[PDB]
Amino acid sequence: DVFLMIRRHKTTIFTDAKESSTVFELKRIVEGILKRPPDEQRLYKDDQLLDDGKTLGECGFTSQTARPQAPATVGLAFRFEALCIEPFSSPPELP
Amino acid sequence: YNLIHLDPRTREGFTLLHLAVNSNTPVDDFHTNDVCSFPNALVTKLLLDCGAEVNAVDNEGNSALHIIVQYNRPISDFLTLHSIIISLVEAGAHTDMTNKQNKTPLDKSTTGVSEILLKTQMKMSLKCLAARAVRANDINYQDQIPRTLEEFVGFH
Amino acid sequence: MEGLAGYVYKAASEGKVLTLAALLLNRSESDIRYLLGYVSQQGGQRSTPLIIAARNGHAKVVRLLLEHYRVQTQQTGTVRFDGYVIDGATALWCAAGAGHFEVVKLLVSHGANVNHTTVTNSTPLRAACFDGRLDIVKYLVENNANISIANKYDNTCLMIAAYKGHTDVVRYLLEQRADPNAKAHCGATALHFAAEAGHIDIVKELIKWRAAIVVNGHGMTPLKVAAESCKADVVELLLSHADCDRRSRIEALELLGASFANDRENYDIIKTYHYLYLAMLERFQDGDNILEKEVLPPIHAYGNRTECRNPQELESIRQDRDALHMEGLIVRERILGADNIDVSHPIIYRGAVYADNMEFEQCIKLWLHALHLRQKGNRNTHKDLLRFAQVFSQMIHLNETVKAPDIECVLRCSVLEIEQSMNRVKNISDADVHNAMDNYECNLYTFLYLVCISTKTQCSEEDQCKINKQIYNLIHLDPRTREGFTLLHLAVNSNTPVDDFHTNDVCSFPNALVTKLLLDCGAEVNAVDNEGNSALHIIVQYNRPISDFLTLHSIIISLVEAGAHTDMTNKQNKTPLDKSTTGVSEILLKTQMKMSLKCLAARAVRANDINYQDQIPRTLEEFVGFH
Amino acid sequence: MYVKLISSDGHEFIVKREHALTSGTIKAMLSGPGQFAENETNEVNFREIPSHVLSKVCMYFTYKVRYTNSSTEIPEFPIAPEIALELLMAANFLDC
Amino acid sequence: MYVKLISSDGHEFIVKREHALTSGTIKAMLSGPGQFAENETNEVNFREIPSHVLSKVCMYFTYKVRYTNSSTEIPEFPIAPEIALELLMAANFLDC
Amino acid sequence: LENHVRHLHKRVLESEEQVLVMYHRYWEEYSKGADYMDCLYRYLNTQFIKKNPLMEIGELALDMWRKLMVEPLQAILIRMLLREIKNDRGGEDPNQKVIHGVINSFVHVEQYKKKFPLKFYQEIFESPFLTETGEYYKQEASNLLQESNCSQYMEKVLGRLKDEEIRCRKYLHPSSYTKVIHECQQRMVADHLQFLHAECHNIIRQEKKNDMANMYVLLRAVSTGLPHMIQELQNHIHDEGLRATSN
Amino acid sequence: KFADHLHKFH
Repeated sequence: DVFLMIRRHKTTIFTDAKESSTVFELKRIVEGILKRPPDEQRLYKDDQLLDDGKTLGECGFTSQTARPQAPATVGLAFRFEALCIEPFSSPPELP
Repeated sequence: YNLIHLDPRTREGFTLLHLAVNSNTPVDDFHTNDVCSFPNALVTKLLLDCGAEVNAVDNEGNSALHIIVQYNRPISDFLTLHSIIISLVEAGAHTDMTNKQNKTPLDKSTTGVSEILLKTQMKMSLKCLAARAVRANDINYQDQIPRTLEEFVGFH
Repeated sequence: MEGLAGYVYKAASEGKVLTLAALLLNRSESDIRYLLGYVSQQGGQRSTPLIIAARNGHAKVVRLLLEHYRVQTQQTGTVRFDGYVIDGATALWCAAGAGHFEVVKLLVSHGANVNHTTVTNSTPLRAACFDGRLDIVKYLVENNANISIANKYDNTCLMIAAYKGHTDVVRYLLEQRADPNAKAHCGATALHFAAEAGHIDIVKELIKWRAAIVVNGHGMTPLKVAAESCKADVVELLLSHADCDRRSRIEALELLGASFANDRENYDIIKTYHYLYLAMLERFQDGDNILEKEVLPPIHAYGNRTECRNPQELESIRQDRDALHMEGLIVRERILGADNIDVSHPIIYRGAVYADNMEFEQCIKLWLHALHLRQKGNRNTHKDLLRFAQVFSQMIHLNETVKAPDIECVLRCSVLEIEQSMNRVKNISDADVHNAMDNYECNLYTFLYLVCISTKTQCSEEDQCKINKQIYNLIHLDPRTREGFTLLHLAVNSNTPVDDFHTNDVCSFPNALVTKLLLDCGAEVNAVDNEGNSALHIIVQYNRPISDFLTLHSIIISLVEAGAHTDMTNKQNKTPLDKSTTGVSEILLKTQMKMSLKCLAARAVRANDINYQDQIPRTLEEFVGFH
Repeated sequence: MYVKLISSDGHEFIVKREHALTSGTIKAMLSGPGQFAENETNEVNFREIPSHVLSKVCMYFTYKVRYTNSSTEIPEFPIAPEIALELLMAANFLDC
Repeated sequence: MYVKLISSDGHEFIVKREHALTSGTIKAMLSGPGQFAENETNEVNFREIPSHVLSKVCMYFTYKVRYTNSSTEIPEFPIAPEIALELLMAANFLDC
Repeated sequence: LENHVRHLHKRVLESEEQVLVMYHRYWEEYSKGADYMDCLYRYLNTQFIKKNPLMEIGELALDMWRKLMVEPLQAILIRMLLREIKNDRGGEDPNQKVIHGVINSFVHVEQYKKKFPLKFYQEIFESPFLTETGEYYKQEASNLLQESNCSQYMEKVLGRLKDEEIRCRKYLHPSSYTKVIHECQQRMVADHLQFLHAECHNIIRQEKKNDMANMYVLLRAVSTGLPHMIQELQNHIHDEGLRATSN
Repeated sequence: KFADHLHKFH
């Protein structure tokens, strides 16, 4: 019950995972969709590399911090390429 | 349809639909009390078929839904109530509409059965959330949104 | 002690000889015998240390155990798995199965039982030939091997070795006075196993040793089964042997040509057409002694065609493939008699081929003929009904009409198969009770999918009446799963496992239509599970009462209208209101709940535990029973 | 509009007809040969129902007519332990 | 199974098919001569919806399909005041 | 739409003998186009037409096909639809796809009607087809009687009933699967019912198994056909019992 | 496709 926005430079894929699941599940998701196998693609959490083994529960993606109404952002980098994800457009000010 | 286009309004602002979906509508006791019982599912469906103002608003701000959810016989006549509710939902009644007291029809239900029927006949409708955020933040929506969206925001 | 024996077993499995010597050091003779010969349960295997050491091939471990400590040669325990869970096998049997010449040699030199018989009389020679080590087979042979000792299904080492692709071991057995005329439990000989294997060298060595070909107990001569398995090389060997006469060889040619057009692995219309040339020419080469094939009435599944009696008709199909496949199926049924199990997979695969390119009209009738053959053959056919449900859901999803007589026939076969599975699990054995119950539940689920499809499609009143009668037969039969779920309970349960291929795209459970139809067919509304939950208890725990409010509302309406006690108590004394997780279902039931003084008085009687035996009518005696 | 359900003791139990028609064999008893077009007593004489249980049956009539369109925590109907197993039968006979 | 929603900026917003079909015009764009039934990209190009609004719309898709059947005081959808009056048009166009 | 359906009418009516296949092609194209156009006009259907005498584009396109391709072609489409069905009854094999598509177009154009979606199909095709099949099978029954005795006639009638049951699935809507067969029972097994009832005696006196089976299948559908067979079988069994247990 | 599922019993 953890919802993620795995963010490429401009591609922002919306995925779901279990709180007690490892990184490799969403890595396989990215491999199956973006067609980049995990041996060549690395993900990031708020400018910090993630390893293949540790689970999402202690990775920082708690169910109280990555609710579906506001998912957590996971970086990406395909080959090294640093986290240079372009942000969204600036909303217009209140009129 | 001719009478609906004539726009009939009671002294309390109740339109034809409001009187059709109200159990408070007076009924003559000679022989109409033996047949004409209000609210009636058939009458409401017939009115909605002929282009009735589904989201019509009285002087107090209530609509047809705000009146039908207040129905106080929600078991023995439940089916009728049920039909009327879905009829309004089948006619595009806005289930998030707020009266002059800013009360949604859930807040005017005063009944478990009508509240549950309304909840099951209610979609998430991101338009409702966006309009509620617009109204709560008091953003000006004049000439910046579609013509229909102005009335849509005016619902809340 | 148990820890020392377990550590010894683990070290013997791992081959740690130094650790084994350390653990076995300073041990008495009784301790030595206990540490070597104790059955340990590890990895799903109940085995002795010597058994797991021989299986792992550790020569040094087994020679240390048999030389320094002299472990007994009576190491019996469960070894291996996957159809080889035979218990009581000695260390020699495991060593022969493990395919290590050094271990079996050491065990034989230490006095292992060469002709040891297990609970299924599994000789070490059979395991050695199954592994394929010729040296182990020989070393068993000179140490007084008994080739008569075989499996309880009369499966000798020669037969199982000929089944596998190993010519050296079967040749060595044949030159070691084998039994080429062996007959298995089903009447099949090793010649049949060699023919279905496709290795002509084994058959050549067998016929060099007086193979003495003969039909099996079923009635399939090895040349015929070689023809059916698209083994052209095996077929073209008995002509050189010159003992298949003229009718047997020509029916072998016909069956070979028919089989190449239907077998998925060897699908080649060119080979079919070539061997049909051979069949036609060998039938029509003499004239005076011309051999003729019989004529069967046409089958509606394959259109309307009865082989091609005129050869020019056969050469008239060189520009087409569909009629060629139909002719192959017709010839296959003509030869095999449409009674062997081998006649169902070809027509099923042809139906699948017609199904992958949306030619459902031919697929449905082909699969219906295959299902009729399976049912008349007294064979399990739950998978065929499952694929019927899948194809029906596929053509429903593509907005294409489903033939009402087709689904009616499928429903007839489904209820007959459910009756067959019910009487099968009525007197089933413990070794197969779990799989029999699984098949029974699969048949129930596929019947539910078929009923859901029948509700999905639109048919006339006569077709609907036929479908309703077919459902009502099973409803009166009152089927129950392993949890006590009737048809209604599964039709109202969201936990009914819908198949993932195509049925899940259409058949969604619970479905209002299937439950309404079951109630119209007379389903027992007040049934129970093993824990007493009725249909109402099952439906009120539904997980999606908002998005699927129509389904939940209609299920509750139908259940209450057909007569359901809205306060019936299960074994935990929970009313359906007490079981309803969502408030939507609670208030729906409360709208559908009628207050009654009988229920209140029955609840008071149950709460106060008043003795109601013979003090009240039997109807009330059960009314307070479930209140 | 006021039937008179006699008990086996002899106690007249005059109750409103709307209440007494919620039964099965009281709506059926006042249908056919006994209809009372003169509507003078509407006796539904019960020579089998005791008085102490017919009183609770009439109380149930009133309680069900009152607490029917409620669906929100209806108060319990106090069936005494002794009158139960005599009111279960008296509700089965009258169809609740 | 994973359609690609493209915003006006160029922000591809790959979301699951069942999430995206909760809207009307994304079901209509993926219907008819926009199907491309080979599960290759399933790409819709929103030439007018900005990225900061399409992200909130996709998050609404996820939030709705997670909380569509709860009806048990679901958490509020956080819509910034700047996004509102700009998410309202994108919710009108992307019906529901 | 009304200037495009008119174009299809000018391109279809000009086909003197192939207006059926031209209608089927244009109807397939126009039905899928109407579906995809209703998909395209979703905002106008959900925010303008629904809010307001107006008709949604999916419903409007089918309505503009009904009023401009079926109503002017009413006397011409059916005049050869029934001809192709009759030619099928004579032994020929018309294009089942084209005939079934044209027949299903009548029930598909008013799929958006709420009360009676099949009212159009029933009034335009099902009733004329029922009259045509009643006349045709009355003629068939009159033809079979003069050339075949009852033993052959009942078998011929059962064969014709099976062929009409099979043929009705190929072309017509499922709702008319019954009437078309029932109306062709009450022309050849019930118009000559008394004829069969004038001969059941013999059929049961010699215990003709094939004839008894055919006659039971035939008279079961007829309301007043079976009781005479029941009574006469009872008479036969009574006479057999008297002749068996009196000597 | 339906041809893939047939490998089980065969």
